[PDB]
Amino acid sequence: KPAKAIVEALLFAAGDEGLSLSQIAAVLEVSELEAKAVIEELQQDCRREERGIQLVELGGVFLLATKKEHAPYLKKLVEAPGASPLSQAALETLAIIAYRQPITRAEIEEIRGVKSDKPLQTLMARALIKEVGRAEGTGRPILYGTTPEFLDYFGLKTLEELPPLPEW
Amino acid sequence: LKPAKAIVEALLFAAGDEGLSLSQIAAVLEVSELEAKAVIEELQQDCRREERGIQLVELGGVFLLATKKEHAPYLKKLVEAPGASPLSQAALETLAIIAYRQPITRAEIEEIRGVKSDKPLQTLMARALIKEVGRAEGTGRPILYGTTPEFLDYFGLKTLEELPPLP
Amino acid sequence: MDVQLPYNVKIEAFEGPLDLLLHLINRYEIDIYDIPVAQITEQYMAYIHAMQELELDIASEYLVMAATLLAIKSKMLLPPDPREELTQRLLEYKKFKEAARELKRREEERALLFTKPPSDLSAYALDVNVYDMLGALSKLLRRKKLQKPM
Repeated sequence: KPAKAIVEALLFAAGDEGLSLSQIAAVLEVSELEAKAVIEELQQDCRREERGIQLVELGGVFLLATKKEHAPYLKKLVEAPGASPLSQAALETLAIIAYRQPITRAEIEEIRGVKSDKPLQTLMARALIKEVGRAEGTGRPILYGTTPEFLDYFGLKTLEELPPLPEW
Repeated sequence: LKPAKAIVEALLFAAGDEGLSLSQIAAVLEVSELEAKAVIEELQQDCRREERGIQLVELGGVFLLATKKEHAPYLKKLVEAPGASPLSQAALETLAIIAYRQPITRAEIEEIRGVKSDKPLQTLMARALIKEVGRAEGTGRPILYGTTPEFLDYFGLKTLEELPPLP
Repeated sequence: MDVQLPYNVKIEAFEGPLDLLLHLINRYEIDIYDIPVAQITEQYMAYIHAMQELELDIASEYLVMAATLLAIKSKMLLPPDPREELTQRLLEYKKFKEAARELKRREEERALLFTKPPSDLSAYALDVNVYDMLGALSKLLRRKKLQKPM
């Protein structure tokens, strides 16, 4: 089936957000009824043991997700000291701060498109980030920024010495 | 070999556009890298069926899941935000030069292009496609430029050896 | 001059003098290993002037290249190769012009493969450099956003 392959590609690219039956059917240019057959066949294929992801339905929303049986291996991935998908969430966040400080968790997660609640929490612990103030208003929203212990860690002397971003 | 490949699929899926290195994958499965590779290679074969929408590729020192190219016209229909603009010709010609001649200095680049190359170098640095790889040993101690793993990823390259040969 | 010479491209389309010269060498089927200096100089100057008329941006190197060509031409003609340097320059630049086209195709082919962003593994719960930050951020800004479900 080429329809099944397209649906897998769609749902894969959509990631954690997913897609509605309306969108999938509109993309395939077929009825929602026709599309749903395809989704079911794909969802059935991802129930074989050789597949590490499953197709779930959750609010008229379809998405691919990792199976829960594989949750401990996701633990091993992040625990075993290295370049986990966590470390990269730190860098991603830190990078947005440095080039856009003073900044607040509202403004950051707008850019990242995800709860950066945890990256920030570890960005304080390793001492690379801190408060710089608040926006004196709606919620008194904490304004984050780079420490001088961050300038050191990266071998920088000033903030001026950051590679300029012409496309931003 | 079935549960191992399910695990790698799950791991690569959760790693997304960052991918995983062979050692990272071996470390989770608690096996040798050569054993991890056999699992990955089997997984790749499974994805080659016309029936499958995603494929496992090796770009820039990591493995990652991506869609197949044939499906691109369907995926584009759902794009609101396009992401990064394609490189300017100046950036691209500067980058080709660094790709093939690294490590290389601003001067040598300007010599080949015949125009000042500060702008494109700045562009490439900010896109992490090139980095400083040292200083030359000469009067001015000029910076040397080289390419990054990000450079490999951005151009579908497993390694620099995969570059098309020079005319 | 009195007339408006016919041109497809504005000077902005070129990556400097070598690039312009390679275009002219192509347009007039010039043999690159045996360049008719006078003729090419004539074609080069006429284009530059035309663009200057339009108050366009002539980068610095175009005027330098003009003086270079006028000088090579004088030397060869007046009493008192001188162009092997320039020929070698052109052949070299041409080599990377072509290599950069091959790269451009790969950029495009790569763009057709869609990836997903990482999963948020914060629940399941570092030596880095400035490059690692720039990389993390370029990887982010490369992410295409798909329409969210309603």
